[PDB]
Amino acid sequence: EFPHPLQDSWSYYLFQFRKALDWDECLEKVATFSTIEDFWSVLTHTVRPREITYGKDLYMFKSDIMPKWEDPKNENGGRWLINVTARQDVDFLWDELLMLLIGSDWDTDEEDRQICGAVFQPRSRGSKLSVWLTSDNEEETILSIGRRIKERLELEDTIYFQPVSDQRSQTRGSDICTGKYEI
Amino acid sequence: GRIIYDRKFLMECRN
Ligand SMILES: C[n+]1cn([C@@H]2O[C@H](COP(=O)(O)OP(=O)(O)OP(=O)(O)OC[C@H]3O[C@@H](n4cnc5c(N)ncnc54)[C@H](O)[C@@H]3O)[C@@H](O)[C@H]2O)c2nc(N)[nH]c(=O)c21
Repeated sequence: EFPHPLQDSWSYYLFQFRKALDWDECLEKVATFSTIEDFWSVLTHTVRPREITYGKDLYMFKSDIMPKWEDPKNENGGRWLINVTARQDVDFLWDELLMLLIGSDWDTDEEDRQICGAVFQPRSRGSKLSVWLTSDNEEETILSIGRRIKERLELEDTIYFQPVSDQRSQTRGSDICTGKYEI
Repeated sequence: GRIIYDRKFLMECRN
């Protein structure tokens, strides 16, 4: 009953677009947690991935890292992008993903140091999960993180590592999917 | 240092 402390404190954000708000003004921090117990409470008290309306997104980031490219810990970084398929349960994907992150179930300390946060993006065209990392060029560490994600999420399809520069320049609507790294 | 919890433990804490 004494709470179980986590390696990191994390903050949980909902992105909800409304006209006449800038991208970053569409984000709102709905919780900060630092224990296993408060982690699960957050997920029990917020919308399930399978229930969310399209275009309303979930961001979970280490608390001192803002969920935006502009953050120092993000600007020189990149994401592992996961393209969700029709057969996949997004609750399972999200829960497994957040468990991996909050429990810090990486083999090495350095892998945990790379982690910024995770993003769930429900889309009619095909939903996306991402893990944002602090660098775009720590090849070995980035690749072992990508491998661990695929294991935990039981992923079959190729996942893509995309530096922030490529995410920014990416035109909405484009059907091209590529990465600096792939596994 | 690093505080680590596996999914088995995390899920036992949940359910
Ligand atoms: C992560 N991110 C995304 N954007 C902006 O959001 C756009 C869409 O990024 P996405 O990852 O949501 O890509 P996707 O192709 O899935 O977008 P989609 O068009 O399906 O739209 C998804 C939702 O976001 C909204 N949206 C899309 N573009 C913008 C925008 N430029 N500003 C505000 N809302 C937007 C839509 O209304 C909808 O609700 C990017 O092209 C970029 O301009 C960011 N801008 C800054 N400055 N910093 C960021 O970190 C950032």
